[PDB]
Amino acid sequence: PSHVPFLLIGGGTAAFAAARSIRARDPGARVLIVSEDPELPYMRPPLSKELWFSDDPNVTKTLRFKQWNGKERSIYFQPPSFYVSAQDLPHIENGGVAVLTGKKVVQLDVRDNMVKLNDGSQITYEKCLIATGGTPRSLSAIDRAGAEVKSRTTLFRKIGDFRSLEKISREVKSITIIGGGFLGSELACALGRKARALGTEVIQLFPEKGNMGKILPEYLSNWTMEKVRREGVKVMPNAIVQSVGVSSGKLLIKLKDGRKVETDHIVAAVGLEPNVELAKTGGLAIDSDFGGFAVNAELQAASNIWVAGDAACFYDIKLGRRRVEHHDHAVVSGRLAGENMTGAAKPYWHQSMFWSDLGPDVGYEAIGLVDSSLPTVGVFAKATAQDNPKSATEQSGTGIRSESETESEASEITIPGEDYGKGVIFYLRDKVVVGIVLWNIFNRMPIARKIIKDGEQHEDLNEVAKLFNIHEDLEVLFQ
Ligand SMILES: Cc1cc2nc3c(=O)[nH]c(=O)nc-3n(C[C@H](O)[C@H](O)[C@H](O)COP(=O)(O)OP(=O)(O)OC[C@H]3O[C@@H](n4cnc5c(N)ncnc54)[C@H](O)[C@@H]3O)c2cc1C
Repeated sequence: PSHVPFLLIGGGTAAFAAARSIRARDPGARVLIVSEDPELPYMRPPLSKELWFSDDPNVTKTLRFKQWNGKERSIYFQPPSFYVSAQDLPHIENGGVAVLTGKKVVQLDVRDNMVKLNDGSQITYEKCLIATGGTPRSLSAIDRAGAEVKSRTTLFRKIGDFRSLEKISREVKSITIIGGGFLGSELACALGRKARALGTEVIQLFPEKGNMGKILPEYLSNWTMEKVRREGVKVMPNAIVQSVGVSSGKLLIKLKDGRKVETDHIVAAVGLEPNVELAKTGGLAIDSDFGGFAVNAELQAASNIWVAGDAACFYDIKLGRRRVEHHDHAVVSGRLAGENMTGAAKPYWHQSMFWSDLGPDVGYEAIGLVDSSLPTVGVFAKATAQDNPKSATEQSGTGIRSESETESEASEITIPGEDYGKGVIFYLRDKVVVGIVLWNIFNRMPIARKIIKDGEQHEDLNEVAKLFNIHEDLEVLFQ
């Protein structure tokens, strides 16, 4: 196509949400998604979670996973039949959504409302969304290593990485994960379970004192490290990689403190950089504090260019300028971007949530500014039988926790197995709650949103914690 009315760059979560938002507000709209990957839009969270807890050899082909409750779901947002071909898109009655797979936008000419693809073709647009997501960080130690080291290092991001790494876990004796964050720890538990059944080894190493140690308070970071160790994973905290080489066919990791780790394959999960390469020819601002395209309240980066998802550095209604790596944010900001591309002129006021499941038994949710260097008030309780991701998925029918929590924010609230197993952690700044972590507490994110939006100087967080830990039959009106 040489001209399209709506052009979405990137075919991930934010792009799909915007495409559907445009079609709802502008029925008959013609929307083209350009996607460098071969697959139609799909969600990422199952790649590190339910797709590993199957023992079904066919999921690498069907990309249908069993949710924790046993209900199957496609990783794809919509089947192919939902889309029209790019060739038909200009002509077909009542418009549609087409995806040009296997094509990368390599240049964006803001001034001329035009993109250029890797195959040399050019497309002009009336409205454009940048939904390019991010690019995984590597380690300099792996960068300096040889081609073989790099060929045996997985930056875990996409379906292709699930497929290749799942095969490796069936075939090798030792896999090492570098990175202690949520994704690394999800993979550690996933691989850990596979290795326990096979008799093989999984190592996880990171520089913090314990898993998710930059986010969780020390008590709960250490508990998480022991949970991962009970899955059979050798967890090595306080580990700084100095070099990686090959010796006798195996990868040899040398840590700064002198320890060595011999392993067969490496998975690095040490974060990402927003993909801002299309800023290179001008017209688009970038953020240096956090990364990403700087956008205004309506998610605009230029007169007819919007940005959504991981690539956007947006103005958080509570926290100011920030970027997130949240499925929830990609969905909500993508939808809003699509609305503003059809003239809604609405600000992005959503408080994005995050969640991580380490398995059916352990999950976390996070909202706002969740930094372990802030003072935290943790209020903990014994877990009941329903305080785990599997029960939450059984109650709601989805494992996509932003869907079971919903995007909404509570408006009014009415109040009519050997130690701690859940709790709420309040992150304080200026005597105010600026972030919350929920540990095995589900269906209360709307309440966490309300507490953070109120921003009052709370005494008796002992009492507020009861809204998360204790009260069951709360009657709440959501918005
Ligand atoms: C393994 C994994 C597990 C996750 N688990 C969770 C979880 O449990 N909870 C949670 O809240 N979040 C989770 N996340 C984060 C969440 O998936 C992301 O926030 C979400 O994918 C962001 O969507 P996006 O559309 O902004 O970016 P993406 O979904 O990455 O989409 C970007 C797409 O655009 C393509 N692209 C980039 N540049 C170009 C270009 N120039 N031309 C064409 N195409 C281009 C990319 O190849 C990619 O397909 C997880 C992420 C990963 C990788």
